[PDB]
This record gives sequence, C-alpha cells and structure tokens, in this order.
Amino acid sequence: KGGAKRHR
Amino acid sequence: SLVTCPICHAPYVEEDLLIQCRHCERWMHAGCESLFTEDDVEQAADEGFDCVSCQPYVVK
Ligand SMILES: [Zn+2]
Ligand SMILES: [Zn+2]
Repeated sequence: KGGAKRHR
Repeated sequence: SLVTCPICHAPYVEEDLLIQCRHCERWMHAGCESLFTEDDVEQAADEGFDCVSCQPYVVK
C-alpha cells in the first residue's frame, strides 16, 4: 503493501 | 523487506513511519528520504515512490 506504513 | 533499513544501517524501530518502492517493495523510514510527514509520504507514494537504486535507474 500500500505504499505507506505506520504501526499502532 | 522491512526488518532492516540499509539507509540507517538497520537500527530499526516502529515509532518512525515508513514508505516503499513501487518496483522493489522494500520499506524505508520517511526521515531517511527527507519526507516531513505521513501526508508528505502519502503524496510521495501517490507520485509513484522509488528506492535508493531506483533514483538513477527509474525515477518517477
Ligand atoms: Zn531508515
Ligand atoms: Zn526500487
């Protein structure tokens, strides 16, 4: 996956 | 891959948000690509983002 990532 | 950042030399933490290459799918933090925010990362992803080797090879 989806290009962008952030935990949580 | 995700559980190593070759830009930072692998001091990985979940606190910093991430972005990936459209070609390689490898993940890196926003800060090691000078991206300021989650919205700047979403803009960079919508622009079709590229890893470090994809700058000479296939940029945008
Ligand atoms: Zn990094
Ligand atoms: Zn790449």
